[PDB]
Amino acid sequence: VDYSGRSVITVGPYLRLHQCGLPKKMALELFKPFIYGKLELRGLATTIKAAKKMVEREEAVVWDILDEVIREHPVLLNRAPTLHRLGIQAFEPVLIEG
Amino acid sequence: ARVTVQDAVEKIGNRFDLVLVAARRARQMQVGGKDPLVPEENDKTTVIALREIEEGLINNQILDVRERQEQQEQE
Amino acid sequence: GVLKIVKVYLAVKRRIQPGDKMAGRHGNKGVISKINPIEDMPYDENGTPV
Amino acid sequence: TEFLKPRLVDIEQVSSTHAKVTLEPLERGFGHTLGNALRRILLSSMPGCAVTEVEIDGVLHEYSTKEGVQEDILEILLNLKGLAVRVQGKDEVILTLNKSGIGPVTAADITHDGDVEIVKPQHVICHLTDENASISMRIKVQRGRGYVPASTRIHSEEDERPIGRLLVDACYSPVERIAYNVEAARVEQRTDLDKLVIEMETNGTIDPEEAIRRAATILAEQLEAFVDLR
Amino acid sequence: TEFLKPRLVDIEQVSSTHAKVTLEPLERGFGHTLGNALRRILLSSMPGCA
Amino acid sequence: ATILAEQLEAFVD
Amino acid sequence: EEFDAIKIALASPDMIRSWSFGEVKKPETINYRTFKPERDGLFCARIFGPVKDYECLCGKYKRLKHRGVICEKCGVEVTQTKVRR
Amino acid sequence: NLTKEQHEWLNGWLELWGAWVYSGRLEKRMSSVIAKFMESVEPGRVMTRPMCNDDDGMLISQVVDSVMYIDKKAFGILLSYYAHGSSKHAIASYYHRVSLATCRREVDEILNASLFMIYPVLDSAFKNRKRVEKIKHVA
Amino acid sequence: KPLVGTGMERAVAVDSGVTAVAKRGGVVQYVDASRIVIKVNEDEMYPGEAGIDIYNLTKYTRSNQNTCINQMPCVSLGEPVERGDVLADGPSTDLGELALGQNMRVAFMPWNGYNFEDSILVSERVVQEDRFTTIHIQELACVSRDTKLGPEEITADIPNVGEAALSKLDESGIVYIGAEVTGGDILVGKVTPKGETASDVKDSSLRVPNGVSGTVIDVQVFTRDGVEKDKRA
Amino acid sequence: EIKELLKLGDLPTSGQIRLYDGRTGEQFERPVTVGYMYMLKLNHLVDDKM
Amino acid sequence: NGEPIIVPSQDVVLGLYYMTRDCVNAKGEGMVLTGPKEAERLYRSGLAS
RNA sequence: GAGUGGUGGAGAGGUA
Ligand SMILES: [Zn+2]
Repeated sequence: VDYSGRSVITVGPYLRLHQCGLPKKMALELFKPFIYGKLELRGLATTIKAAKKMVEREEAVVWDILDEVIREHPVLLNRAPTLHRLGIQAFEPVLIEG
Repeated sequence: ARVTVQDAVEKIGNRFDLVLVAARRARQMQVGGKDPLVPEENDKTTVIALREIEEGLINNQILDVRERQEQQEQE
Repeated sequence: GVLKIVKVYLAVKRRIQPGDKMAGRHGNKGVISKINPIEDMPYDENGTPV
Repeated sequence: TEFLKPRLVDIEQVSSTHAKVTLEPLERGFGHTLGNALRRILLSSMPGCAVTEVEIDGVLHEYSTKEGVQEDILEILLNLKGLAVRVQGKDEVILTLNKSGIGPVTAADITHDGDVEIVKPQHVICHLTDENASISMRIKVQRGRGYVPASTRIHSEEDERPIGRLLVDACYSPVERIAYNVEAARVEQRTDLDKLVIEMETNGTIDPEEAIRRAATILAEQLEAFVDLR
Repeated sequence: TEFLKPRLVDIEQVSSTHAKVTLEPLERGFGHTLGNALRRILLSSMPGCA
Repeated sequence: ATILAEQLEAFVD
Repeated sequence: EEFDAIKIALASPDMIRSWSFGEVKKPETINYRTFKPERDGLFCARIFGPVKDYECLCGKYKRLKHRGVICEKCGVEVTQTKVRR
Repeated sequence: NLTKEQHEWLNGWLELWGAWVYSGRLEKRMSSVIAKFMESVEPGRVMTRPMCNDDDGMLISQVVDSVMYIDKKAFGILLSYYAHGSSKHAIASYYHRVSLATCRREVDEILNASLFMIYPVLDSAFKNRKRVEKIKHVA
Repeated sequence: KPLVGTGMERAVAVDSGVTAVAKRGGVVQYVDASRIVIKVNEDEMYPGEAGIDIYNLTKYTRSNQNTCINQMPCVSLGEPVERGDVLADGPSTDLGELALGQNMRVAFMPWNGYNFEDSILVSERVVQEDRFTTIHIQELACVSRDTKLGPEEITADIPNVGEAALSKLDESGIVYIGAEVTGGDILVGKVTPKGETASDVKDSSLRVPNGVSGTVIDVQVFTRDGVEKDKRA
Repeated sequence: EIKELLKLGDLPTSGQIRLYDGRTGEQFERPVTVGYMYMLKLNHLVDDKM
Repeated sequence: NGEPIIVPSQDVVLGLYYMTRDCVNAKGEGMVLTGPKEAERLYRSGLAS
């Protein structure tokens, strides 16, 4: 399936029950057409090639647009072997580096 | 509903009808551009529609008679 | 069906970061969770932080 | 309000690096508060000079070697990262090390300028083995705080990089170890007062009363946000 | 060598005897310094009568 | 805060 | 495009012929130098449609304007490349 | 009007720019394996147009985004002329169908006006750029 | 080294054949960072030979799992060694003992949840001392294949590119020895004749894969007899 | 034999010392075990994994 | 089973066990307190374990 | 009408 990342897990004790710490790099990759849409909506992007290269240059306006896109938009943290029903849970992601 | 939607569950009665009516309202806000009647506090359309249903300005038959009313005043 | 072959060699330097697996010799594997500062690490009364 | 104020009464130097300092008199209960606060600030936020860019002649990347020397170029960069420099006037200087002949290359062989002081004249860097071998490196010493590494400085550098400017990580903090003790003060009329015995261990480049003064100014200017605004 | 001064961004006054001083942003490992120093002073050193 | 600032008021610049 | 039951049964030879688009008559798959498929081979473009998007083999028709025509020098039908599968 | 060597200079530059921005859409002609190897063995009339190294393209996209925000129709016809390859006869018929000779006239004069606005700011944006020098060695 | 060992470490590092163990005892004549030479004892010398062994060392060569392998000498000049002694340490050897990881101060306590279910919380000074920064040497290859429209060209007159990419390369279309590259930059500028023999329009240069950084320690060029070389070769 | 070695080293014989807390300055209530375990770093690096 | 799956596990459990267990005569036993606020003020000040 | 190939398949080893 498309739109899918993978990483090593770690422990966040500072979170709440509905939050997971997505990395910056994976989130910027996963939400790429959402970033294109917000860039064209905010008048900075006019064409798909300019949006592609503005993401692949990784500007501070792209980091702000990602921080606005992520806001209350859940992601499903699957783990395999997904034996029982609760092996897929959806969390509202918070941005971290790393 | 920004952490737990159980208040919207008690308002509707069922999770699947909650998802369906909130999807109807969020589609009306993203396509039709209708105004969210709760103050938005910089939120997305899905959580805005869940907060609408959670407050109680919209149910399934409320949205149905509202769309039928705008239909008959359009025609 | 080749003409000339050029081979290069890149050499990164991989520092540790949250996610690099670590383990002692006795099967106590782990994954590094936070790189705390020196002041937040616990010390002892002589002054040497763990 | 029956409080008092402390002063630096006796500053003993056990050596050139390891040196304790007293504080007297502190109020009741304040000892661990000031000691832990000065520990956190004195370990995190002190300014010290360190090696940043090393420029050896005839060496392209840091993973090569050179005939005549014994320690490899990564070993030389580590032994240069351990260096302890004290500049006075400028905030960015360039030293020079030139030496030929069989024998080890100490840190005392750097042709120093007037305002730079190399405080470790037995810091070894190289072991020149051939008498026809030479080494001419040009070090660059900035001044900052904290830890700024090579990855973030290659990302953040807007200038170009000629092949030869080898980038060394920056360990800027000259404080390595600090411990405080809350004794019982010898006050002739009070028994409920205490002294704070901070036991620093520096890089040799920082002056302990100056370090304590700077950490105190950092703490006071941080607390001014609580004092003035609400 | 210049430090980040904060702005006191919030006093969420819950009741007349309640507060929550949201405060941002500080240098890495300075929130614990200010918080612990103020907490120990407010616990065991603040003058008053009862 | 002013208790701690007046406590540290001695050896500053 | 809206089915509601998947019906299965045996296949009459007339049904197999009416599915088909031409008999393959040669075991040669493609050529080895000029990599176009042969005539009546196992990838024969006269049977299994075009290879490029809105083209013929000889390159006479190159445009959507010839929506579906038959190239007289190759026998192929210009469509989109979806009909190849 | 404008001199003709400047005219062919802007023709080549915006042609290269339209060829750059045409290689980014999704609904595009995806080839098979066999057509790919026939093209690599013996090509026909499948040749492409040159693009940029995307920083020159970035700055010229930035100048056309800055000046061409006030006009939607000229931006649309320069896109559909420079990216797809439609003729002025074709876009004139396409805009008249939803007279036609005056439609051709107004699309060519709005193209002339948009080029007259974009040219001198493009010359200044070209001359105020530092060329990044080649890699050097210090000993 | 490990402080708590088993005495099999010298066995593993000697018999694993990766250090430079001496063949006949003597004194060292000249030790370098690249190679160690030794003058043999006259007792342990046969007179038919010349009496000098040479120990070349393999500096910074790629392993089979892309890790680094090098050989720093452990003896200094004017230092007698015997037969069966170690002279140059391998990739993870300290003085002929096996030395795989580093030994570091450990406290056994829960710490605000940050070591929860087999997790490890590491101080800053482990990073600041650079105790755990390994070296990963990665090989990227470029081949000049041969289509039937001409051989592919390794050259720096590539079309459709500018000074944001070509500025690291030389005139020959090949990266210098020592330029620090980042992901997606051109290492070897390869181009292929598109039409028959511009007409070399397709640009098939190498790029660093996204996530790889660092220096270019070596470029090795092979050829077939039939193509004439360039300035870089 | 290990406790004999520790008594030679002028250390607490049980190995447990009394660590402090670098975060809030104060003391951990119970003695904490501190020593030098030989940590590896395995070949499962998070840059190759993500 | 209708028994919750968000159970604390081993470290939260060691902490809550160490909170809610009691010694005999540790430090400041037999005091009388207005409530949790004064009790936590006592513990963070260190006058009662 | 405007860049480009592993999946395919085998074998071996590894992680949870
Ligand atoms: Zn044809």
